[PDB]
Amino acid sequence: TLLINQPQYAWLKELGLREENEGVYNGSWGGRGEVITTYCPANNEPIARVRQASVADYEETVKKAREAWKIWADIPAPKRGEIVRQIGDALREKIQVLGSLVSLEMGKILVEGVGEVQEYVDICDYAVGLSRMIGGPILPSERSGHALIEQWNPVGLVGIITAFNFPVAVYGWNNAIAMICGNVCLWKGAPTTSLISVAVTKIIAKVLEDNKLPGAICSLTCGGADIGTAMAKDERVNLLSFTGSTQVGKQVGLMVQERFGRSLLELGGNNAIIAFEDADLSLVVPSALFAAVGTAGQRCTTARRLFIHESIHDEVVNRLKKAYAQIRVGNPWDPNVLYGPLHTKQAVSMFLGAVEEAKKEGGTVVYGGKVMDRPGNYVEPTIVTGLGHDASIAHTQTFAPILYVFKFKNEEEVFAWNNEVKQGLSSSIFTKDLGRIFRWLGPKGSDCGIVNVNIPTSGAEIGGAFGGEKHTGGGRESGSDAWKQYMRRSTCTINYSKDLPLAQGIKFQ
Amino acid sequence: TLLINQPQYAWLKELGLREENEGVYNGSWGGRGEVITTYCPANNEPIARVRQASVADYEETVKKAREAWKIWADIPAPKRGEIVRQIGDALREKIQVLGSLVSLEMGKILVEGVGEVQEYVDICDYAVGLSRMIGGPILPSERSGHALIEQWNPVGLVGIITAFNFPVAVYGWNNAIAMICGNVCLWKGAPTTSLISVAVTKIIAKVLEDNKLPGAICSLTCGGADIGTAMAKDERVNLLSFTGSTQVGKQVGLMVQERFGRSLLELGGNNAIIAFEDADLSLVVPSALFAAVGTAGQRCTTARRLFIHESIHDEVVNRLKKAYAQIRVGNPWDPNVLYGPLHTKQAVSMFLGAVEEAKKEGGTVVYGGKVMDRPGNYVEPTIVTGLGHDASIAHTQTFAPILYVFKFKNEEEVFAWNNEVKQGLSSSIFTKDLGRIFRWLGPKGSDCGIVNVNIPTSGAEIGGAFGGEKHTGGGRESGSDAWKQYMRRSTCTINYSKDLPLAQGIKFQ
Amino acid sequence: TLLINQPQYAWLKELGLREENEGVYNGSWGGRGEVITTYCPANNEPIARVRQASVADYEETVKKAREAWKIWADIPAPKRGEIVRQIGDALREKIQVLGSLVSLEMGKILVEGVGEVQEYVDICDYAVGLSRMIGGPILPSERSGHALIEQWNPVGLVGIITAFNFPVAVYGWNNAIAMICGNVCLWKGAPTTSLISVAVTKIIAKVLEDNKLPGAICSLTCGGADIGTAMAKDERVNLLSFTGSTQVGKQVGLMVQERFGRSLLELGGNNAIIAFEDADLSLVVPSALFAAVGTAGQRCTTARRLFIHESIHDEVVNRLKKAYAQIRVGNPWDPNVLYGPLHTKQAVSMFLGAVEEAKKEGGTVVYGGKVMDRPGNYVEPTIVTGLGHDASIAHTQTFAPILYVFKFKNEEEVFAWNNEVKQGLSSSIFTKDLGRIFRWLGPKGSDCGIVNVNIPTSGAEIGGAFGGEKHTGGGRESGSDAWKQYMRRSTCTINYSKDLPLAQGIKFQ
Amino acid sequence: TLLINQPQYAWLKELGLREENEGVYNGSWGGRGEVITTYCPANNEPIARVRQASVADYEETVKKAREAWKIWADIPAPKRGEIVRQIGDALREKIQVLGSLVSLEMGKILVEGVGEVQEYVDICDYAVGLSRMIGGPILPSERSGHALIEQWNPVGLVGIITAFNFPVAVYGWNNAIAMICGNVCLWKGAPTTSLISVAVTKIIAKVLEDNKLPGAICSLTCGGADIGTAMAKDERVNLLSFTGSTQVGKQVGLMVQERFGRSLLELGGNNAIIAFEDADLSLVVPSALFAAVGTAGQRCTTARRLFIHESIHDEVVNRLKKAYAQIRVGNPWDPNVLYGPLHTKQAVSMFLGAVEEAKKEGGTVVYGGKVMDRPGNYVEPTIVTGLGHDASIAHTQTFAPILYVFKFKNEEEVFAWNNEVKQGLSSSIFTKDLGRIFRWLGPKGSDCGIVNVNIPTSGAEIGGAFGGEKHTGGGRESGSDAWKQYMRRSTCTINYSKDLPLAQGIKFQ
Ligand SMILES: [Cl-]
Ligand SMILES: [Cl-]
Ligand SMILES: [Cl-]
Ligand SMILES: [Cl-]
Repeated sequence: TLLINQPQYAWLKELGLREENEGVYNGSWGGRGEVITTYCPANNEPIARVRQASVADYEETVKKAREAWKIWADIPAPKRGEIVRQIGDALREKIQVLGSLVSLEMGKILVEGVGEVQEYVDICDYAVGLSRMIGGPILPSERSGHALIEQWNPVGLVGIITAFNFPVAVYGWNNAIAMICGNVCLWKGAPTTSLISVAVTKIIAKVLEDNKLPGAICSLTCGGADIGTAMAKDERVNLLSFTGSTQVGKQVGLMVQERFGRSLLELGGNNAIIAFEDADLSLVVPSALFAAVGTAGQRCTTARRLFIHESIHDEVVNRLKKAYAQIRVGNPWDPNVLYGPLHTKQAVSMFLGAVEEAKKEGGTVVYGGKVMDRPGNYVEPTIVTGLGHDASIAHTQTFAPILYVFKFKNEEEVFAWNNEVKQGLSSSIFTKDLGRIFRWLGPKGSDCGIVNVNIPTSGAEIGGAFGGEKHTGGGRESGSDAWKQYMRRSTCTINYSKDLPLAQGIKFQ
Repeated sequence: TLLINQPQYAWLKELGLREENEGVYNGSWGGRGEVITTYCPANNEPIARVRQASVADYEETVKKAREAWKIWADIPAPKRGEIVRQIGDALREKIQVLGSLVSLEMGKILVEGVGEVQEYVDICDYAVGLSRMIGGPILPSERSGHALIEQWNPVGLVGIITAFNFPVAVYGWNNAIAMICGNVCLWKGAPTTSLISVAVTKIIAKVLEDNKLPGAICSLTCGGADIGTAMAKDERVNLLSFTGSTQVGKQVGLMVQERFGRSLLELGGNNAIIAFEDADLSLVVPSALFAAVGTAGQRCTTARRLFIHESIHDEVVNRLKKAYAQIRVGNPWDPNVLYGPLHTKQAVSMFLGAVEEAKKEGGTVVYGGKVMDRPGNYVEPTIVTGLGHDASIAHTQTFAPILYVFKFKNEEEVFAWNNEVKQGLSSSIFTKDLGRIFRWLGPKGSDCGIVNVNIPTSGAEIGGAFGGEKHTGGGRESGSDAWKQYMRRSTCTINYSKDLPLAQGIKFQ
Repeated sequence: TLLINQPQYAWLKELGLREENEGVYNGSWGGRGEVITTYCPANNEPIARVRQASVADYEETVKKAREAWKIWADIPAPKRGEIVRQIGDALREKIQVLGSLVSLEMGKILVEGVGEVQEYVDICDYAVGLSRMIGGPILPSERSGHALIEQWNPVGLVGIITAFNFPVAVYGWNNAIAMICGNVCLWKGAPTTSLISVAVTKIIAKVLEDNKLPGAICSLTCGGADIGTAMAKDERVNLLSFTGSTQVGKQVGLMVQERFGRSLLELGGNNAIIAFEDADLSLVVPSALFAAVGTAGQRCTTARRLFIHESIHDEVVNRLKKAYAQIRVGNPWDPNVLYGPLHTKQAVSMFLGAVEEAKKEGGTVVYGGKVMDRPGNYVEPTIVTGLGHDASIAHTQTFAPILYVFKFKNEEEVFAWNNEVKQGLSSSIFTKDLGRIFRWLGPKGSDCGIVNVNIPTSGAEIGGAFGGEKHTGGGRESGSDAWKQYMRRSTCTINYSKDLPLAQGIKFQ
Repeated sequence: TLLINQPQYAWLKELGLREENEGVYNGSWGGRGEVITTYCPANNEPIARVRQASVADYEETVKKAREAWKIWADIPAPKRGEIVRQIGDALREKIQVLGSLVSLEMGKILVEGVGEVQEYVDICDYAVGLSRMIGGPILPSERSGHALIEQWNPVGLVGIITAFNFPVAVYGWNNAIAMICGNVCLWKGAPTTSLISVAVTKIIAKVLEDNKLPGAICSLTCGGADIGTAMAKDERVNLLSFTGSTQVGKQVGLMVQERFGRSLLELGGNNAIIAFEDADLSLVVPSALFAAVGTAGQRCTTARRLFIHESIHDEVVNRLKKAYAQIRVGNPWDPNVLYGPLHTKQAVSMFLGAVEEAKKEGGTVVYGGKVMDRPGNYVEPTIVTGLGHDASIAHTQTFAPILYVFKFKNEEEVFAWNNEVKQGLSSSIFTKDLGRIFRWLGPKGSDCGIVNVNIPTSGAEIGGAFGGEKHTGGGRESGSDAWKQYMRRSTCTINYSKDLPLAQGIKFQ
């Protein structure tokens, strides 16, 4: 009855998964909390069970994590980098079966499941070199006989709360950077990707244990809102990296600020692609299709708003319709499929609610709009035209493959329309105009954290910092100097001279 | 009756100050809120009056600032730097009278009032060069035919709330950096230093007007908590830099987080000096005195906790008492005075309460402890021995010259005691031991933002970032890459190739 | 008979110039070498006289500068920056008269003479902030208990040899950076700009004297090749910055390399403008004209080669001919003048020789080509068509306003033709094509140190490093991390632990 | 007769070595030059043969490397990093056999031979992250509508000449950095380590072939002075990295300068350890011993001058003598052996010549001084006292384990004595004094490129730049921004606005 008990899914055992799995790791495996069963969204069947963290589990894990930090922080950063290099290799060894698990439990297609693991592998190899580079400048003091140095030190315990839609890579970004920076980590993944969290944690735990290091360096406490709220309120959690909905991130941001902790927020996106009249349409059409329907439209960076200049709107919409019709639907592990199921049955219903609401606001469904007549959580990728850019349904993030299409005329208004929504994650223009490109990158251009040209709103690489502005929450992950959010800066002045301050007419001995 | 009407203080008119001054600037001068009279803390005489901002004044100023930003953001950064260079020159022109006004209205001694203006001048000169340097890296994309650029753009309107104790330098740090970064500024200074705020704004306004720039680039709205709260809640204020008490700053941080704004918080300090057995006592004793009694103990970085190794505790305390007896107290503008009044009568009351509480918690006043019987807000610089390091009064920041002295035996405990309070601004050890110094700078060392060796807790220059950790709020001002808090990062990918994404079995047109 | 003795030129006295001037400064003024008279290239009249450095004067000066270095290197970098800041202010105060002297003695037009002084003013303002930033990273050692620091220290004495065409700015670039980096400077300018060198040195001297610093920090030894060769061979000259011809610079590089010294070489350019078919012609023609005839074609960055796509070649040449006819020629101090004389009569002879050789190799003079019939060194700006891109006369740098125009068809060949010359300083393409622009900036694009797009070859500002590749010598001046050429890097490891290396079975004590 | 034919050395075959080996690789293997036989310095026995490069071999290989560059430079740097990551793994798999070959052919002890391979492995893992970081800033232009970006591009062909004493790591440092920077490499190793150069090249060649890349990206032309001179004179060799004697490097540097090429010179060292009176003698003695006799005193960073304060001179020499007597001598591959043979028979004669000359100059041999009566090139590690610090024998770099010991009294003279030699590679002081340490790191301290405190002159790590000053040639390898030497900087201004230059009263159309 459980997928893991059927011979067809015996590969799950290669990740150390059993029918019932421990969802707490702190050097020891356990879990006295509520038992949840996660389901395969492609067939609505249960996969296996995870025993989540009780309050006592969480309490003991923080204490073990903070004790482990005393050991971990004393390990020189390049040697911490060597640990992270071995994690990358351990992910490389399991990339296919781990990616299959992402496809099975979360529901994205196999290439994206493996691709998500590869992103973690890449950030590991990146972090290895970074582990020899993090630090600050030695600066020229204005004072004779004084040295002035900017030091960076770990903040301590980094709590990491992640979402269902990227159940490996977001944690991996946070883990690899926090680790080389000398922090310990506590992970609370999405409950519906609990098997993924356990499996990832098993791979990391082995590297840590094989190197005679305390496992609490990369702790796991599977749970839901209760555990995440505990982390948000916990003074022992020095940095809380949160990836999830804007609604919850706001509450997490407030709870962390209330205690003068640190938060790193990666919240919703409502991402726009803008196509100008001079754009290469043979580039626009595939870029739009893949940015809209990739991962069944459940990416933070999924394209939700497509603005097309009036002169090319009908052509681009028509070319998208003909292209949508060829999107191959099926099981996410079959390599022929580009499009899998939504993550939950609730999401299917929410998809239908949004299509209906779009119709109520005057939009026309020119393609899709319906649930597919097959098992699982499959819906048609959908294109809605005729809404005004200020339509209410278009200002909501719905994790469904619905692309709202708008007309525009001039550059200034459509830049403003890109910027008018509350999120500020990703954005793209398609144009050949040199001045427009640099204006888009400038202070009167895109207000988002990811600002792309002739490439869609999706697919960012690790070399750059990843994150958004406005209600997207402002945190950054992965590249550039994002590592500084995982460390505390100190400005340090060393007086090494024999000089004595001026007496100022006080007679000292 | 007003000091500015007496011929003795005619130098005040050199700052353009009159009997009643407008406390709103946005290109025009005004102020329809309550008229405030500010008093000289050395003799309680009224200096002059300021008409503060009403709600409508605030509203118009924000709109005018944001209109001005549209112009200011288009001016190339080095040219904005040129503007900041002229601000520095205009301050140099008035440095003596302006520093005299700081001594008169705030009450710190003349050399510090002048020095605070110099600090603003210096950050201006620093910002000139920085205006040709701000930016991010061009990074090697992993994709052929793609450029990968990290861009920085202004956040927009920078609200700056400052405190009484540095009524020039804190604003200046924020202003010079925010300006070269392309932001407009709105200043709400402390009500009791309103004349300083007006006099500084008159200097800047002239520079802006002479350069045919809208004055709202450096707007002023004098007011109290009501205006400060309006700024924290105002979505048009993209960054709120708040310098003040931890209690108010916590609410400021929460209100800004509530609306997904940005805050830069510079809050309380509870700064410790630690003297080890190998310390050069001829360095310890004067460093401790000046760090404790400087600015009448009213710096954020004032030394409030003195840990002395048991072997040298009595000697250092005795030598400290004998040096305290030689502190020259008087009017802060008089040439040989080292110690002036507290800023307000409420501060005198807070001083008396803290001294009372210290006795109730088991402390002994071995020097000072009393209000001085003279005109003005003068209190004796005070030394308290015998409290436990965890006494509650020692864990509170009181903006009064009270130095709590402790014994210690070993390095590990005293580092933990440095770190055990909620504040985390500045810290200092005095020792000759090389290993101890670098442990102090390391992950098990001081948890503060300023970590000093053989120099007191007020050693900081503009080249380094200024700010603290934990309840000090986490913001940084002035040097290093502190400028990044005033800008928004974007990770920009430009596909410049003619390449078309992979079909993935869809036949495009 | 000397211009400085005529009442119309009495403004020369505002620079401290007299009928006979000392050309050696090392704290005191002197000069026992040959007396040189410099002449005005607009009318060949003598201006004033300068007593150049004898060899003994050179010996005395190097010794005084090196003693002064002991003082200067102990001054904190930001305080050195403060000195450089006052130098900027001192130049700002004399900008008009000094700019007029540049126009008078060197012969460039007044607006460019004034602008050249402004460049020195600007690098001063830039260096002030840089003086608080120079340094290296603190790196995380792989060894426990070890610190790893990259330090930068002055090299000592920076010899600066400059050329006639930028007799202020090149020295100023080298001076301001070397100074904040803790070096002393010894300047040997071009003999034909000796008055300018004295005037600049008099301005710097007063600042050093007013700040009680040894004047030898900015030493001057006016002389010709003999003094320059001693500097190249002098082991006491730790860094030799040389700006001049490739022929001399090659010998300078070899002499400095022979003694394992450091050289900074800024040699010839043979700079190309390339206009593609899609270029904005209303942008091309003015940019080309001004880049070719600016400073009478005597800039290191002067456009000497103009490649035009076949489809627009004839049109652009015709529009360039029609625009050249409007070039206003006259005395460089006269208002409204765009074009002055060549610097020397030898340059007149070199111009005519190049024009004749161009015809002898098959070129057609389509505009200009002749000496002007008027006093001074006036030649007509010249455009030559019909030569092959590899014509020998076109591959020589002749500091004369002769523009060689070529046809091209394809991007690859014309990129190759940009790169085929021995020099490698500046280069420019005019185009709208996004892919072409980034290829131009890429590894298969321009091989030059300055690579510009839709702006001519003289588009340089101080924020970036300035210099070229190949036979241009490879040095960089002014911006970016160019300061590192004036400093020596050290990689410093501090073991602060009590740890003792492994005995390796040796019985120690 | 050949060691490779004896069964004990059958492990050599795991590196692809046979009795006679090809020493030219450019995608194909060959060698038409003279066949060289390399000998084991531990027993003077021949190991195997390598066919070196003829002139035609060199010509063909350069042409093939320059063709391969066209492909390699078009590969995005992070993908180039992926190749270098695989080189690191391929080295890891063969680390034992390769390290053993270093011991066999070069003669250092096994743990150091293995350690040299690890340094290559580590720079690879480092470069993987660095390959996502190399680049320059985008800078704020002073011109509206202009972008200012600093680009870095490969120089092209990086010629790499290495020496016998570090036959793997130096090439590896240059190779890994040059590769991620987009250059191709041509390697000419030391003739007497030809088998090592072949073995390393076979490992890289397989990685390149398995990745379907042209093998000439990492070309090899084994040879002696003739090939090296050809590389120094070859304009197709864009950068020549030369590691070797000062005598040869000076000539190489001049040849490269003659053609306006780029050189990176890593030449002789004459490195000093200075022990002050307050030094931890239990730290001084082992550190000195290992730095003098490690690698039989054949490191570039070997300690050759030991300055000891007169108060502890006699004690330190005695403890060093008693410790030298316990050095375990034997075959370098034998476990627990700390001291092996000199590299050649010529080195034995040089050692003897140096000892006699040291005695001739008044030095007293207090330990060693004689050849060991055993097979191989074994000489006793030697300590010489009684010389003046400026003794001629002490100012020569002799690649022999001779430690010259001097007395001193004061810090200033001994810092001056450190700096008085022509080399400037490594240096160490041993002291506890805080002020002295920072004076040592400062402008009046060590003039060397490596400046150490409480550790010997050896043991550089990957994170920092490695190299020296003065006659050491000035090049840097490995860490920090040393990668910039393998690339060319361009300062790029893009005008993206529709603005037209100022007419300046010319009537364009
Ligand atoms: Cl005392
Ligand atoms: Cl299509
Ligand atoms: Cl010993
Ligand atoms: Cl025209």
